[PDB]
Amino acid sequence: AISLIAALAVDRVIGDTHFPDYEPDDWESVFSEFHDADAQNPADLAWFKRNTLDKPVIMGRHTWESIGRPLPGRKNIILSSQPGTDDRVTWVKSVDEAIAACGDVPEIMVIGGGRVYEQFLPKAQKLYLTHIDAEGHSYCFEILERRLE
Ligand SMILES: NC(=O)c1ccc[n+]([C@@H]2O[C@H](COP(=O)([O-])OP(=O)(O)OC[C@H]3O[C@@H](n4cnc5c(N)ncnc54)[C@H](OP(=O)(O)O)[C@@H]3O)[C@@H](O)[C@H]2O)c1
Ligand SMILES: [Cl-]
Repeated sequence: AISLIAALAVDRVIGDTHFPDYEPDDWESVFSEFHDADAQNPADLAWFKRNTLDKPVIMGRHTWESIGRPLPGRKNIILSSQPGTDDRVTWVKSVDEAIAACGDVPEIMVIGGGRVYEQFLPKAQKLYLTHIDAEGHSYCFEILERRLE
């Protein structure tokens, strides 16, 4: 199913480019790991790497341009209305085409940005979240699963 992964600050002001406001009543916390706040804490990246391991990643063009090189050993799927500008990754012109390009896999990872997260959140089954404190440090990694009726 579809999963989102994101890093969220505690007192965030949510506009269009941000991870959406999600309804806590609709999400079950299934894993929570708290840790010491450390500057440039290396575990932040390791968390992303572990959780995206060997899964297709979908991202919007802005996010693609902020990263700039393909995440290795992952099909990298970039959403853009325009023809692609990097032959190392897969380019698609709609959400449906992005899902289609992933094939039959156990899990699809959406890695941002705000416009892309907003379109995929309503179809998502899991969230992988890094919670960030008032001076920009992670303090907790969390996995949530969507609550079904
Ligand atoms: N909290 C987190 O962990 C996290 C993670 C990653 C990124 N981010 C933030 O997200 C920011 C980017 O957010 P963003 O909203 O500006 O951009 P974004 O979602 O990365 O990219 C938006 C671009 O993707 C393409 N796109 C999106 N939906 C589409 C659709 N349905 N059909 C076709 N193309 C589509 C469009 O590209 P064209 O203009 O080419 O048509 C659009 O301009 C970054 O600056 C970063 O700071 C946060
Ligand atoms: Cl939600």
